Amino acid sequence: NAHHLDHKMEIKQWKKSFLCSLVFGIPVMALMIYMLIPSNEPHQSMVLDHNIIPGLSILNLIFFILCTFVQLLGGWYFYVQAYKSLRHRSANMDVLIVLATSIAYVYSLVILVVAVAEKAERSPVTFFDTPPMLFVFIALGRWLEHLAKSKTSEALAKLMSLQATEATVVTLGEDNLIIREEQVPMELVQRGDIVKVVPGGKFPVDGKVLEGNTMADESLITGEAMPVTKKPGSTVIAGSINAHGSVLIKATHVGNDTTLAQIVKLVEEAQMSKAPIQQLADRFSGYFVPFIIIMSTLTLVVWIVIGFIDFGVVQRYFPNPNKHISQTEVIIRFAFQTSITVLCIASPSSLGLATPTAVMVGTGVAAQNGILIKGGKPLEMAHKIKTVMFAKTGTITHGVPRVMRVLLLGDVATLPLRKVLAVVGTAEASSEHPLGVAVTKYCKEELGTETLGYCTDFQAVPGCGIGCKVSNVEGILAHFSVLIGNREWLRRNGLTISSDVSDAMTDHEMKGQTAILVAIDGVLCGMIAIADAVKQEAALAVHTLQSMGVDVVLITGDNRKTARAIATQVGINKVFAEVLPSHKVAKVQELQNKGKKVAMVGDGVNDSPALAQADMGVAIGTGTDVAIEAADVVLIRNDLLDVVASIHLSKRTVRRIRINLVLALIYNLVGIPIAAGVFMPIGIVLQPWMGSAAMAASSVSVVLSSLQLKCYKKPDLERYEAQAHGHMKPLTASQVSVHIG
Repeated sequence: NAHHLDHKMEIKQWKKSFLCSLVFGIPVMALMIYMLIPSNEPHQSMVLDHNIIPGLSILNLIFFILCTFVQLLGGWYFYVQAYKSLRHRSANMDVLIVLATSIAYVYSLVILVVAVAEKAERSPVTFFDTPPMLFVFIALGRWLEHLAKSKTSEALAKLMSLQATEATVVTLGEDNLIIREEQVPMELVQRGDIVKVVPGGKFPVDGKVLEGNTMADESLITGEAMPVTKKPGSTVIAGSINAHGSVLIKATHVGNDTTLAQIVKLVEEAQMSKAPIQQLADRFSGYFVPFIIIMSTLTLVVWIVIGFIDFGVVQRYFPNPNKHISQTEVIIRFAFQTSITVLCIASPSSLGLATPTAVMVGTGVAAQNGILIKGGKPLEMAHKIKTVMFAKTGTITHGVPRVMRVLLLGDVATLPLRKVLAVVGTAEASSEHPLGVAVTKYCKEELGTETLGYCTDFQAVPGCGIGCKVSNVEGILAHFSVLIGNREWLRRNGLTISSDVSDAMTDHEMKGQTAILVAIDGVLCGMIAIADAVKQEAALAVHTLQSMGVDVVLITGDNRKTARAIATQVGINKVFAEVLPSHKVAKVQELQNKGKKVAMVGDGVNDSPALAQADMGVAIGTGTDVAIEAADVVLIRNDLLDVVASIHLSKRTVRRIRINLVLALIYNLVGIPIAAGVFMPIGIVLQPWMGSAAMAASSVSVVLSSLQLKCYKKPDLERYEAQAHGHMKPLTASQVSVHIG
C-alpha cells in the first residue's frame, strides 16, 4: 500500500547509481581541470599529456580506460531499456541517450584507431570524457527529479497512511458495563461492534457516540482548525484524535465505506481523466523523439556537405590550420560534436511530465482545505466557465428551518389553537419534506406531548402540495379532510381563498419567510410561517464571482416572489423560479444553447440530473457523503467561500499547465540552434558534457515549477473582504430577471 506513491525505491536506486557514477566522474573532472588551468611556473609545462607511442597520448589512454568501464558498468541500464523499447514499436529518451553515447564512443574510437594506424605524432582531441560526464549529470538529474516528484504526493501519502489498524473493541453487558476487551484487526472488524478509545488515541471508525462527552479534532482529514465537540449520539470520523479520556461508539462504516477511503479513492481517480490539452501533448510527444533523430542526423550531413563543397566559408571560423590537423579532420569533428549535442540536449521528460505534476500538486493542495476537485477535464473547464448556477435549499441557506409565527384564521370555537397544529403535524409526519419535519418538531416541542393523531389517505404530490384525512387525535385533546399546498394547490379542487389572507401571507413572504397554506375541511384554519437563515458567506461568494467575471444565476422550486426576495439577499440578477423538479435540464439546455459553459452549484442527491447535464457540478455540503457520480467537484465542508476557492485555484493549476509546456518548448527550440552549431559566427558552442547538465537542470526545473503551488496559504476571511472592500452593491428586485415561459 502507498508504494506507488512512495517513490522510495526510485530514490534509493538513483542515489546509489549517482554515487556509483561519482567515483568515476571525479577523476575525469580532476584531469580536465588540471589540463585546463595553467600554472604560473609549471613543473614541465603539462607533462601529463606526453605521448607514449605515435597516435595514443598517455592522456587519451587514461580517458579510454576510464570511459570503457563507465560504458559497461554504469551504462548497461540505458542499454537494457533501449533494447526493451526497440522490442516495441516506439522509442524513449533512453534511445537518445544510447545514440549520444554510442556515437561518442564509436567515432571517438575510430578517430584514435586512425591516428594509431597512420602513426601521427599528435593524438587528436577525442570524445572520451563526455560519457563519464553524461551519466553523472543524468543520474544526478534523475535522482533530483524523482526526489522532487515526491513531496508532490505528500497529501496522498499523509492521507493513505492516516487511518489506524487496531481498534479496542469492548463488550457491554446492559449499561455499558465492560465484559471483556480485545484489539481486533481492521481487516476483519465488522459493523455494529462497540469500540473504546484511549486518551490521545485515534477514532478509527465512522460511527455514533454511545455515551460520554469529548471533543476531537480531524484537521488532517477535512481541514478545520478547531476541535469539534462531540456528545452521546453524535457522529465520529475515521482518523481523528481522542482528547478527553475514553468514549464508547458503535461502528457504522468500516473499510472502504469510510469517508477517508472515499476521499483517497476520489483523489487517485482524479488524475486519470486527461484533458484534451494533455491528449494533444501526448499525440505530439509520440512523434517527438523520432523528429529529434531525423533532424539531428540532418545537421551531421549538413556540416559535412558544406565542408566538402565550400570549406572557405568556415575557414575563417576555424582559427588554426595546423600540421597535425587537415581541413577535413576539423570539419568532421565539429560536425559530430554538434550532432551529438543536438540529440543529447533534448529533454522529452520536461515535455512529458509538464502537465501531470501540476495537476497532481493542484489536486493535492486542494484536498487539504476541503476542496475535492475530481478529474482533469473539470480543471481546465473552470477556466472557461462564464455562467454559474446556484441552488436555494442546502447551498446558500443553512438547510434547517423552523416556525416563527402561527395564526388562526378560521373559527376559534370549532378549530381551537390546541388541535389545529396537531392535525397538520400528524398529517405532515407521513411526508419526508423538511417542512414537514420542521413543523412536526415545532409542534412536539411546543405542545410537549409525545403523542399525535392519525393520518389516512395520505396523498403526496411533490412540488405542489398534499391532501389527506386525519383522525384519532383525541390523545392530545385530553390536555377531518386536510389539504396542504401552495396558492394554486387549492384551485383545481374548486375551493376559494380570500384576498386579505392572500395579502396576509404575502406580508411575511417578502421577508424571505416562506408561508405554507393551511386548510382543513374547507375552512381557512390559519397561516404558517417558515424560513431558513442564509449563510453569512453568501454575500461575498457571489460578489467575487461577478468581480472575477463569471455570471451567476439562481434556480429554485418555490414561487416567484420568494425568488426575488432571496435574490436581493445575496445579490443575483437572473433567477429561475416556478420550476418543479421534473425537468431540471430544460434550463441548462437553454443557457448552454447559446454555446457557453454552464456550471450548477447543486446540493447533492436532489440535483443529480441537473449536475450531470451541466458541464461542472458543485456538490457543496456533502459532509461524509463524498460518493457522488453526477458532480465533478465535491466540497467536504459546507462552506460557500470554497466555491470561490475552487475556481480560483483551478485556474492557477491551469496557469502552470501552459508555463510548464512553454518552458518545455523554449528549452527545446532554443537548445537546438546552440547545439546545432549555428552559433559559430558568434563563437559559442557546447561540448557534449554541457549538453546533459542543461538537461538535468530542466526536468527538475519543470517539477520545481510545480512545487511552487504548495506554498498556497488558504485565503481566510480577512483576505477576502480586503480585495472585495469598497466595491460591492446590493441590487434591488427591480433590476432582476426571471424565467420566461
